[PDB]
This record gives sequence, C-alpha cells and structure tokens, in this order.
Amino acid sequence: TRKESYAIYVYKVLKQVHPDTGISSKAMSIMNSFVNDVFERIAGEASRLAHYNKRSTITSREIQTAVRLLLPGELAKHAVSEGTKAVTKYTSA
Amino acid sequence: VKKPHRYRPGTVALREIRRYQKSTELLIRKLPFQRLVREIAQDFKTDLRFQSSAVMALQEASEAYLVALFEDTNLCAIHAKRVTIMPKDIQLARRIRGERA
Amino acid sequence: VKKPHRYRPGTVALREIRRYQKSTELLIRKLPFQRLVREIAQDFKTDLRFQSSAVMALQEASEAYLVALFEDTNLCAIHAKRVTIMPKDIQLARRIRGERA
Amino acid sequence: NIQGITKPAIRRLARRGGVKRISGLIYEETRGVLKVFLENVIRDAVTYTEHAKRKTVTAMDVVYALKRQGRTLYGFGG
Amino acid sequence: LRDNIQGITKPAIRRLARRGGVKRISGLIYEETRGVLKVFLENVIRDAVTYTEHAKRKTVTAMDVVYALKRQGRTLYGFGG
DNA sequence: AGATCACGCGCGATATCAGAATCCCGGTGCCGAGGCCGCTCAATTGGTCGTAGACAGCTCTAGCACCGCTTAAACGCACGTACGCGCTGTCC
Repeated sequence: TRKESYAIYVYKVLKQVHPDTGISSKAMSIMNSFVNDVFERIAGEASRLAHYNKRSTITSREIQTAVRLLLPGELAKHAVSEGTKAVTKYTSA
Repeated sequence: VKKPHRYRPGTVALREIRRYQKSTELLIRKLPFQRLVREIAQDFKTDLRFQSSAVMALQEASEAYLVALFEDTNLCAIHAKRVTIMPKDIQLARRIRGERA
Repeated sequence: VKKPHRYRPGTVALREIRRYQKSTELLIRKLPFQRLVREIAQDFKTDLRFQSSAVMALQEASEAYLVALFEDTNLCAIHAKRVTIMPKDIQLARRIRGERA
Repeated sequence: NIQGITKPAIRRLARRGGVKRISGLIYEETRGVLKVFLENVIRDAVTYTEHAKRKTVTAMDVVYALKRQGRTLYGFGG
Repeated sequence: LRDNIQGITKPAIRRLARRGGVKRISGLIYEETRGVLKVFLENVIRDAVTYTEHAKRKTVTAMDVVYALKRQGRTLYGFGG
C-alpha cells in the first residue's frame, strides 16, 4: 500500500542546499519525523488561536502567529519572512 | 545591666518561613510589579493597555515560579552541605530544570 | 623489576568518556534489555508481542533518558565539590527535574 | 523599575520557598531570572493580543501564554 | 521472566554514565540507576500497552512506544510518527 | 664573623625508554542509497452556494490618570555570631 512521507521534498531541499550531499535512510526518517512534529505543533497552535478568537477558519495569519509563538527569535523571524514571501508569490500567481 | 532580647540568628528566619508558608497573599508589592510588567511589555508593543486581572495573573504566575525556583535552590544548597542559597544554587536549579541552557 | 604500565586512576575514565561521547551505538546489551522490557510489560497484559522496532525504540528512549539523567547527576555532584556521583546526586537531579516527588 | 522587586520582597519569596539563609548576591540573580520569565510570558501574551487585533492585554492572553509554556494557571477564567 | 533488571549490568551503567560525562561513579549508583530505569520503563510501557489495547492488538508496535514517549514529553525521532 | 666557591641535596623541566591507545592510510567487499519505470490515486481545474468574516456605527465599560493622606514597608546602619570556605589528615 501507499505510505506517504516527506522523503522526496526533503531530498529536493537537501540537493538545493548541499547538491553533493546525500542522506541516509535513518536520517531520512528522522527528518520526516521532524517535519511531521513541527507540522503538528504549528497546526495545533493555529487551531488553538482560531478557537480562542471564536474563529472557524485557519488563515495564513493564524499560521504566522503560531510560528511566532512556537519558534525562537531568529528562527521565528526568518520563518515568518519566508512564509510571507511564499504567500505573496502565491497570491501574485 | 541591660540587654536586648536579640533572637539568635536564624530564629526569625524560621518564624518568617512559617508565617509565609501559612499565608497566601502576594509577596511583591502590586504597583512596582505592575510598572515592571508594563516596561517589559513596552519593548514588544507600544501604547499597550493591561487588564488589572492580566497583571494580577502575571504576578501570580511569577511569584509561584519564583517560589518553586527557591524551593529547588534551597534543595541544591542543602545538597552542597550549605544552609545559604547562593547564585550558583539558582544556576544549578535552572540548568537541571532545563530552563537555562 | 619493571612494573607494568598502570594508568593513573581517572585517566582511563576520561578516555572512556571521550570514546562514548564520540560514538552513538547503544550501550545497554540488547537481549537483557529486551527481556527486561517483556518482564515489565507482563504486569500490564499477558501474552504480549513486541515489534523489534518497538524494543529498539524503548531502548533508545531509555538510554537517552539515562544519559541526560547522568549529565544532571554529574552537575549536582560537581556542585557539591565532589567528582564522584552518588545516589543522593541522582535523587536531587530527579527531584529538581520534577520526576520524583 | 526591575529594582522595584525589592530585597525584602525577594526575601519573602525565598522564605515562602523554605529558604533560611540568603546570600547577598541572590537578589540580583533573582531579579535577572524574574526578568527573563516575565519577558517570555509577556512576549507570548502580547503575541496573542496582537493576533486578536487588540491594544489591551487581557487576563486570557496571559493564561494562554502560561499554558503554552507548561505553567497552567487556575483562577482567571482558564 | 525473573530478575531481568540485573541484566542492566554494572559495566552498562558505567558506559551510560561515561556518555553522560561522569568520571567517577559510586558503588551504590548502580542499584539506584536500575531502580530509575525500572520506573521509566514502567511509565512508558504502561502507556504503550494502553495504546496497544485500544487498537485491539496483541503486538506492541514501535508507533505505540513513540506515542507513549510523545505523551510523556520525550518525543523520539527515527521510528516513525 | 662574613663573603665566595665547591659539593651535596631537593625541586622543576625535558627527554627519553618505553608501551599503550588512538587515529590514519590502504585495500576490499558490501548493501544501502540513488535512480529509472510503471501505475494510480490524490491534487488540480472549473463551477456553485452559502455562510463566515470584514466593515461601519454605536455604547459604555474599564483603563488610565491625577490628587492627597497615612502609614506599612523599604532603606540604612551597626554588632556579632555562626556559617562558608580553606587546609589537613585519615581511611577506604
């Protein structure tokens, strides 16, 4: 059957960061688990934010606030910049 | 001739421990702590207003955290065969708690 | 008339510290830990099966927890002006962490 | 302003914590620790209030901020 | 299965301490460490078996252990999840 | 009796005689990773309808602010005692 994962996307990111660097299967699994964990954290915080504000929808604003809460200082700043730039690119296209 | 009733050092300390573990009122004066909270907040956002209950909640959480920290600090000092808490005791308590790196 | 080459006490300990902080392989033997896991699980449900991956995950989690606990224990032992970790050190580490009451 | 956390106030907090004897330098260390804790909690609270588009920090924002850090607080409409 | 906690030998605890940066280990440390390990394993396997029972399975899967650790606040990477 | 020189003893540093453990260099076989292929399921495109959220107006509650008293509490100062800290020796 089909077991979905983030293997291919993490590999694309890796080859875009270190084109001559591979990743082992165990490291692949660890990275996939990390992506799932951060997804759960951000999504749960966004859900809590929506619930607190009596709001029924998770918008990009909720995800941004969840990122600002979850991540530390510099990581939060850079992640927010990346997210806003990606959303702007998406809206333009 | 005359002599004051000075309690042996460490006795009034025990009396104060008993008095303050038996009570529940907040031990930091309200107004200075409120001013401190406002000053810390003004770094993050300007022209902020605070609900009185918000500052009270901050004070309760802060005092509870400090009391627990001092409990762990006292345990650390006693572990070192001492009776006085010293900054290294707080540092070890925070490091073991996972608070300070 | 020759004497063997005995390293001074504390030298091989440091060499072992370096070796085991450099490596990553599990330090507890696998079969004894698996037997322990099954014995502990026998008190919650009988005739249980364990995926080899499940036992490996338990071993990794336990070893990581014990290594972190020993780091905290060493910190407390040094805090007491000692070099040897003693059970009181583990107890203090657990008490400050919040694990032990 | 951080000095508004007076020496006697830290003495009282230590006493309620069961501390008998307090070193001279414990007060500055405690002021620093309290400042760090308040910085974290108030940063999270202000994040919550900004996300709600409010200029007032409500007790609920503080309660949520504390709950975030694993310091759940009861008695303020949790 | 009887007396398997002693399977966590003295040298194994020594190795774990060394990885923790410990230079000198008291003799009494080994029994205390065995007790601590037993408590930790009891706390984890309890939740793992709870998850297994809820799924109506006779086999404890690695994902049950991962869920238990995540519940206790010890998220583990490298075994799924 | 004091100063200088020579010899002996004690301490520090380097070398060394060794030998021990680690790291490194090379060859080797492996299996784990990267890649290509085929199939299909999940994501994309297009369209609808409905309600969730955005926005404007109004209300009034609560926050801010200010003043003035009073008085609890902080601050300051001093004496001293007992606790921290260093040094030392013994035993395990």
